[PDB]
Amino acid sequence: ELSFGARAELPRIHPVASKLLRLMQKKETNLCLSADVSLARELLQLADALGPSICMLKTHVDILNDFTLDVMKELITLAKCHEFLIFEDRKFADIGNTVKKQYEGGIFKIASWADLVNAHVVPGSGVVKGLQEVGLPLHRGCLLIAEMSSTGSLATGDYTRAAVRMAEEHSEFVVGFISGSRVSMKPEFLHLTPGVQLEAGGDNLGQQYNSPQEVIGKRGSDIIIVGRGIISAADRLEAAEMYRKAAWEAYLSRLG
Amino acid sequence: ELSFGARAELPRIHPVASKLLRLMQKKETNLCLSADVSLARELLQLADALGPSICMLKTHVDILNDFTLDVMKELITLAKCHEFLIFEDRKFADIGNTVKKQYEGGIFKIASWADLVNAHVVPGSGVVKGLQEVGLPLHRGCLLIAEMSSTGSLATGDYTRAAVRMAEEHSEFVVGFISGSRVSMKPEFLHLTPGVQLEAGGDNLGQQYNSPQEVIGKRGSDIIIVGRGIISAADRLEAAEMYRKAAWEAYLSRLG
Ligand SMILES: O=C(O)c1cc(=O)[nH]c(=O)n1[C@@H]1O[C@H](COP(=O)(O)O)[C@@H](O)[C@H]1O
Ligand SMILES: O=c1ccn([C@@H]2O[C@H](COP(=O)(O)O)[C@@H](O)[C@H]2O)c(=O)[nH]1
Repeated sequence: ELSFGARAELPRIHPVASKLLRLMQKKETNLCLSADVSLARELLQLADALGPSICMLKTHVDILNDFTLDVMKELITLAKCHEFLIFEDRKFADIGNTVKKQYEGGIFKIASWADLVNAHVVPGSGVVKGLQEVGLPLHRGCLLIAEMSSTGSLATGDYTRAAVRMAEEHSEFVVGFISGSRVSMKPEFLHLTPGVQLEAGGDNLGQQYNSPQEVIGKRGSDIIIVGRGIISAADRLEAAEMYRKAAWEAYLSRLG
Repeated sequence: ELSFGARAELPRIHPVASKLLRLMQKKETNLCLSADVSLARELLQLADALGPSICMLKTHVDILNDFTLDVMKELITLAKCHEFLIFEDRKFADIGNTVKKQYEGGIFKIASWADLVNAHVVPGSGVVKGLQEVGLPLHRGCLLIAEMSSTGSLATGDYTRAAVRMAEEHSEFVVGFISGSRVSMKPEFLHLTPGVQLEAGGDNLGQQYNSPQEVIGKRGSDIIIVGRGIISAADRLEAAEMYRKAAWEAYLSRLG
């Protein structure tokens, strides 16, 4: 097993993955903030205050009540300042011809500001081919959703294996996975795991939580994605630091 | 086998399904226009000219370069005038807590103007439970994606069966399917089929086409969804009439 810093230098590493792995090592963070807020001002205040603690800020641009492209310019300024990637959790899941337009165009122009997006594999590899025709020229990366945190997820067994094959066949654009665990044996790929809180529990709409120690240390994932465990806390900076220290120590203890 | 008009009266029919089935019977159309355009003016000019020929207009609001809620108000005026439903093909595919926000909020406020939306079943039934919390109070309906038209689709076998079970267990909100065929034996559910053109072929990003006679007549679906077969034609009105007459006669000949 290699450190994040050594994985950043692997021969087959994608440039976006390399940039991420280098800043994870530099800052001692494998925490992705899930910035699940509706106000631009709260998004930007969280990005500024928590920027030093995170490797990545995950957005749902389509729940922002006051989205503008100027908000995303301000988020990029903070991402450059504090050194984190922007990941739009859009979960592209349509035919290739449609997702290319959803990624490049419309109001959001996601490809113009998102370092990373993700896609479901259920439509077949056309979803990746469509995205990559916008994303490759714009030097972007993509994550494939191999496993899901929610109750009743059908992303198991042969489905998860299909996601890994699709990733490993589109390595010029696909840099890793949304997963609950290590699903690829190839160290070039990133594993990002949502459904994370320090305490046992869930929500009322099928979310299930596991701890950073479980998902990073026992299940072998790289990055924790944390929304409400941070966002709903009074002191979101201290909460981010608790999640960062948990995920980072779990990573170190697997390295030996 | 019952006519659309008789299905509109079934005891367990959803009000949105009933409204749709009644206008399908009245207008002799089981054509859904896939209005895959980037300009509001072209969307509205197609909705006005083709409105009499269609039971439904399917949108991808996120590819409209000049989206505003006022555009949606003008589309509703045309939907009411010509009698068709509005279906936003958003393919919700996240945890329940997230999709509720994506459906009600952000800049699109999809639930405010869309009669119908759709969802992938891969996250488990929480996706439906989250949507239905917004959609039930707003008197909306949902379609579940049981089969996909694209090459390499994983929506087959047990996945398709899981989509049908999820629909039949959430019948207060789920009114039917995106599918390539009849997948439910319950006549209360609508089957809408994309990947339709009069000529054999596909696109360069995994889209596969079948004819209206094949999907309505042989595969037993209710509604054809047609994008480029109409939108790329010079005369979109005559193209819509060709598709309407094809789908309607295929339906009649299955009835006897
Ligand atoms: O792609 C995602 O990040 C995602 C995948 C998944 O399997 N589960 C999941 O919860 N998510 C997202 O990650 C976040 C989880 O948020 P919390 O439950 O608040 O920590 C939400 O924004 C979800 O939309
Ligand atoms: O299985 C599916 C589901 C949706 N769709 C959508 O239907 C439309 C098909 O358009 P087309 O006729 O131009 O190929 C397009 O908007 C797709 O996003 C499919 O093509 N297949």
